[PDB]
Amino acid sequence: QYPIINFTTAGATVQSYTNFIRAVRGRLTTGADVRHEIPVLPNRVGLPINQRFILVELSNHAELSVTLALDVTNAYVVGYRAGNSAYFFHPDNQEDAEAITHLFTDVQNRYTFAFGGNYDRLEQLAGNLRENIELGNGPLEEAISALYYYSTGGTQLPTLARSFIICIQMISEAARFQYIEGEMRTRIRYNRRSAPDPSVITLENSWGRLSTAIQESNQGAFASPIQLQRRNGSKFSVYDVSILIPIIALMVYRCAPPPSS
Ligand SMILES: Nc1nc(=O)c2ncc(C(=O)NCc3cnn[nH]3)nc2[nH]1
Repeated sequence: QYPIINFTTAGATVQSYTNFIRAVRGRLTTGADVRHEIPVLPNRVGLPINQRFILVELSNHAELSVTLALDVTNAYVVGYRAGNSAYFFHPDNQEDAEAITHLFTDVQNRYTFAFGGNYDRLEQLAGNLRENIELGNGPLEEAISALYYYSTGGTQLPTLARSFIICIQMISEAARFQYIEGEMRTRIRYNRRSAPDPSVITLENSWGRLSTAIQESNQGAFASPIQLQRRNGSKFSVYDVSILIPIIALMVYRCAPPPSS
């Protein structure tokens, strides 16, 4: 049965959140596949169902808990459980539709949302963009409560979507990028919430293209440079994998690696 990582916003310190992110990366990647020192997530093709997900049990100071399911192939939050109900984002394809049946299997009340969980959708539903949604231990504490009270009608759909946007970035994006992990640690250290600045938003937006560029690179070198933003929104060209080693922690599997040469 699928591995669970626990995290609580109640204790929270930079140490406990680091321990949390590090254990999520640890269950996401196997160590089989590392390219230019960056781990690659498992290939979805031929990945057996018993290896497909991880679970992240989130608790909060209000004594509630909720369990998110992450897909190990892309680190995406696919769904969540709170007590007796589970909800899943609308699947992209038939294979994902079947795969999600293997989650939360004894829950009474299982629902699939009619909408997908990509940021663009969540952001319409929330009536707010990532750039205007504050992140930190307080947002997370409140996201946990919001997800936990959805089934009883207590949480409005825009707050639901906002709450996922919070969880996705604080968990899946932080697992993807050391840089994003460190942004969160800052928020937790000073106990202040704040919205992600362009340096975070551009990394999130670029994860898939960065993954492809790295895996397609010639000995590290990008065929086409990729534009990121710094905190003040200015351009930063990435020409090479080397500059990303302290920034990106995990990549999505695009292709088998070429023979080392
Ligand atoms: N539930 C969920 N979990 C995630 O971990 C996640 N990560 C990135 C994006 C996103 O829209 N990223 C940009 C993108 C662009 N095209 N597809 N995705 N959405 C997500 N949603």
